[PDB]
Amino acid sequence: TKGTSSFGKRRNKTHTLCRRCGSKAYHLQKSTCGKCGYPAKRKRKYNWSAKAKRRNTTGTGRMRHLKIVYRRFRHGFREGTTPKPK
Amino acid sequence: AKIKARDLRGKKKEELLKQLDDLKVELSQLRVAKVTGGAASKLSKIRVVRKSIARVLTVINQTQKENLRKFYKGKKYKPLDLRPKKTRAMRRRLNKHEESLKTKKQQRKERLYPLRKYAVKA
Amino acid sequence: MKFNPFVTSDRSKNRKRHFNAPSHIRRKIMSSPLSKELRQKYNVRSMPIRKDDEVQVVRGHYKGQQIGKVVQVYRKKYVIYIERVQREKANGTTVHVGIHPSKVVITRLKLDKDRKKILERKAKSRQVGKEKGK
Amino acid sequence: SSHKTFRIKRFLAKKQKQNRPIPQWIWMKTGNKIRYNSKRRHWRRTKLGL
Amino acid sequence: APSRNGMILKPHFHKDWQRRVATWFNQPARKIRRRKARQARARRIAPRPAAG
Amino acid sequence: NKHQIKQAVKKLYDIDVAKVNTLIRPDGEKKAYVRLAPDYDALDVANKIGII
RNA sequence: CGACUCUUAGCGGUGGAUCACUCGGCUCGUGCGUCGAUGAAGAACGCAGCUAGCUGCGAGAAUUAAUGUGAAUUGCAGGUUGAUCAUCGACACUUCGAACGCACUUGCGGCCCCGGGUUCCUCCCGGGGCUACGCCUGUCUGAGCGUCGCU
RNA sequence: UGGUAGUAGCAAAUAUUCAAACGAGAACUUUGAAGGCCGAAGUGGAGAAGGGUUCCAUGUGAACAGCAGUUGAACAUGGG
RNA sequence: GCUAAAUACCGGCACGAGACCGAUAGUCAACAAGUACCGUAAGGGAAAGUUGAAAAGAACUUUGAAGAGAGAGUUCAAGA
RNA sequence: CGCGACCUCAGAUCAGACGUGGCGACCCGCUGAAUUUAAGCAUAUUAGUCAGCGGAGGAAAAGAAACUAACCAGGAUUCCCUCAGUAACGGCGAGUGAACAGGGAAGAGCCCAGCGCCGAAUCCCCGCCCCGCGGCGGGGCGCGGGAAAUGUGGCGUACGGA
Ligand SMILES: [Mg+2]
Ligand SMILES: [Mg+2]
Ligand SMILES: [Mg+2]
Ligand SMILES: [Mg+2]
Ligand SMILES: [Mg+2]
Ligand SMILES: [Mg+2]
Ligand SMILES: [Mg+2]
Ligand SMILES: [Mg+2]
Ligand SMILES: [Mg+2]
Ligand SMILES: [Mg+2]
Ligand SMILES: [Mg+2]
Ligand SMILES: [Mg+2]
Ligand SMILES: [Mg+2]
Ligand SMILES: [Mg+2]
Ligand SMILES: [Mg+2]
Ligand SMILES: [Mg+2]
Ligand SMILES: [Mg+2]
Ligand SMILES: [Mg+2]
Ligand SMILES: [Mg+2]
Ligand SMILES: [Mg+2]
Ligand SMILES: [Mg+2]
Ligand SMILES: [Mg+2]
Ligand SMILES: [Mg+2]
Ligand SMILES: [Mg+2]
Ligand SMILES: [Mg+2]
Ligand SMILES: [Mg+2]
Ligand SMILES: [Mg+2]
Ligand SMILES: [Mg+2]
Ligand SMILES: [Mg+2]
Ligand SMILES: [Mg+2]
Ligand SMILES: [Mg+2]
Ligand SMILES: [Mg+2]
Ligand SMILES: [Mg+2]
Ligand SMILES: [Mg+2]
Ligand SMILES: [Mg+2]
Ligand SMILES: [Mg+2]
Ligand SMILES: [Mg+2]
Ligand SMILES: [Mg+2]
Ligand SMILES: [Mg+2]
Ligand SMILES: [Mg+2]
Ligand SMILES: [Mg+2]
Ligand SMILES: [Zn+2]
Repeated sequence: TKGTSSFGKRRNKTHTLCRRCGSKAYHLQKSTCGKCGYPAKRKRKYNWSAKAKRRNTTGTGRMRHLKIVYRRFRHGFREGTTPKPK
Repeated sequence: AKIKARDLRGKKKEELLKQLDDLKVELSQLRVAKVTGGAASKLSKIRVVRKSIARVLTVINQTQKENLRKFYKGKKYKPLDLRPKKTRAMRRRLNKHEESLKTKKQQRKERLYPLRKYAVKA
Repeated sequence: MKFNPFVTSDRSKNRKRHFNAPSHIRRKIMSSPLSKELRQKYNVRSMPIRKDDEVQVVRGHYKGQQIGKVVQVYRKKYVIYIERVQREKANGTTVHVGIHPSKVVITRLKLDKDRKKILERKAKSRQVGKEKGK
Repeated sequence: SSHKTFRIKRFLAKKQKQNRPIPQWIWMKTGNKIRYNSKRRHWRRTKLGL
Repeated sequence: APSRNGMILKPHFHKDWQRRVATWFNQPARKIRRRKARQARARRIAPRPAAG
Repeated sequence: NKHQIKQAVKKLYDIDVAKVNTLIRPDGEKKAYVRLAPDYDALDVANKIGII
């Protein structure tokens, strides 16, 4: 009964979706995330999995504010000035 | 017709508000027409009304914030949103006045021994 | 040969910049040469194609001396449609055949306030260039 | 489960709205290579995770 | 397995030397950069000797 | 909220609201049933706001 | 003759090998070399007339304002005193997330000020602004059979 | 991509028959009749976990439901 | 206790080039790719480019319910 | 008993600020193996390397001798060639392995504590007025508040200084 019959008792999930990383790895009993460590203030990151690091980096997602900062840099972060009107 | 922002800035706040609500009413009834199922004229006009609403809100916000910073132009402590939003490192950087401050020791050192302009014959 | 190190000579990059150019660059790229009368009048060799210009066809199956007005400028396909350069479909409906602006000669310009100032600027630039030559 | 949480129900809502087929007018575009929606999900083949 | 006759060698390649190797493919570029900085310095101090 | 829906309907259409029952559809949007006061008639309100 | 099997050729079925194309990679080099509590990276959810993915965007939601340019976008409808694109310095930018009123079900609060009730008389509803830890300077409130001076 | 090979097999839990209807086509859908089974610790009626639109109606029969299907927990439209 | 310069750069922005690779090659990824998909999780992780100059994407007739054929027509070419 | 100071420690949704986290190719500090080699293997080797943790910058670190030399002496730090696969370390086995001088790139020097001398001659904050303010500063008025004598500022630091 080690195999197929044992597989019939899968009816209570262990992990749920994390509210920080978005992956389904937030352990309920441990109350911690196995993908990014949500309760820990520092993002889980190890150098022995380069692929895992690359899957979620600075350039992976939207870069909602950073890409705006990139195009502001080429003008030197101007503030308070507008082009002359017609 | 085609509402544009050039003639909206001169309008006062209450008139802009009493135009914005009418735009909201027209957008709502256009949405009702879309759900019921009508001609493509209302469907096309939905985008126009939404952009007109966006442009009116933009003008209202620009005038409001311009008046706010005009009010806080001369004061020493100004609200954070009105403060210049540059990079965090640049804000934490010392200002030109502080970085230009020079102690009396190096002031008199430069006084007594300035960098001269010299040349040597071949 | 080109000497500016900030201008590409790579085939792949040039093709990418051509097939992904924005519409305001598509307008400048899709420019047609002016007629001999037009160039000797306005001193301009070529101009961007517009919606309401009378043009001919120089190369292709529809080439000839007949004059037709453009009806629309389909800049997405690098194509313009002419007044009577068209063919029938299977069902009998007539649809225009795309013609590249490179094989189109402008006969009469639909000059406007902006069109006139563009021509004057181009004429001025080429006149000062010729004067600088000698 | 009939006792769905708000976040899970919202997640299922998005997946259901994503599961609809591609409209028939899109594949008439010029720069189009989408012959069909390849990311369709069926409740008997893929269990969506969770 | 040494051959019949020859030197005994002790190469220092037993570490992971490939991970830390410096290549001089930027040598002419660095020469030009030094030259441009040197000329820029020379024109900055207009009457002063270039060598300092 | 149900109170917000009741107040919004009252201000937008000048009709008294008896009660509100709200559910969230499987598509994500919230469907709200607005039971009006006995004086008003839903048929008249519907045909004067557009839906018919 | 016939049927079947074997060898070759023609043609017809797979199957995409070779060849030619390449808006893609790899490498070298150059200049620059900037994230974040004024809320980063990331994640979630939404936004198109017809829209799934991608891309873009954030309730102003395939974008607003301004500037440059100057007659389009386009798969189908619809409507020069500036359509579309590019630039982008003004405005705005939902929910989690170092995430910050407590925990993470999105529940339960507290304080102050407004609008509905009242006509401040207390509830109740809606709206607006604060309530995370550590830590520097100053301010206030303090405590000590700590050191004191006077009665 | 071949020989195997149109082969192995499509044999756990008694069982189907008749007439009509739609339909181009029926051993398989629907109706009616008959004969049966589960036999109230059920092949019944309702929950929790789990799944997430599989629930309902119409249309299609391209692909799947190891035969076929006028049927579907299939596909497309709209609801709930 | 402070201090530029010459020095390092496989992260990032914008660039130029190649005695390199040419879709089983080259980054895993030339395409809706760290996507689909599997594992509870850490993680693992693909296949997949070529109509035509222009869709001009085959009007119309004929058998069949249709898949799909026989004519006809577009194209220099449907032996695209 | 009380009042008023000083000192140590609290509470503040007190006024004004700062740190939190991310990328992490390059850099700084710490921790840190086993594969492998030695034809086995324990010292060694792999190796101050991988893995792990912390902290930044546009570069970082280092840096102006408690130096190198023993010559007729040089003179901050850093990087290239060379010294050199050398001195040297090593079950003296496998193997490991610098530095000085020399030629270049660059080249820039300095500041406190202490000893002292000047009425704390110093500095911070809040109120008001003027000027420009999208790197909140300059001038003036406050018997305004505070820090500081348990030491601020000027002269001044090994090359002498007063
Ligand atoms: Mg468990
Ligand atoms: Mg870490
Ligand atoms: Mg001093
Ligand atoms: Mg040039
Ligand atoms: Mg031998
Ligand atoms: Mg020199
Ligand atoms: Mg930085
Ligand atoms: Mg949508
Ligand atoms: Mg605009
Ligand atoms: Mg404009
Ligand atoms: Mg609970
Ligand atoms: Mg058989
Ligand atoms: Mg069976
Ligand atoms: Mg039941
Ligand atoms: Mg059903
Ligand atoms: Mg079957
Ligand atoms: Mg230092
Ligand atoms: Mg070259
Ligand atoms: Mg391929
Ligand atoms: Mg091939
Ligand atoms: Mg490949
Ligand atoms: Mg292939
Ligand atoms: Mg092919
Ligand atoms: Mg091929
Ligand atoms: Mg041929
Ligand atoms: Mg061919
Ligand atoms: Mg405070
Ligand atoms: Mg940090
Ligand atoms: Mg060994
Ligand atoms: Mg061995
Ligand atoms: Mg051994
Ligand atoms: Mg050792
Ligand atoms: Mg060691
Ligand atoms: Mg060590
Ligand atoms: Mg490491
Ligand atoms: Mg430093
Ligand atoms: Mg010294
Ligand atoms: Mg030295
Ligand atoms: Mg060693
Ligand atoms: Mg030396
Ligand atoms: Mg002193
Ligand atoms: Zn997580």
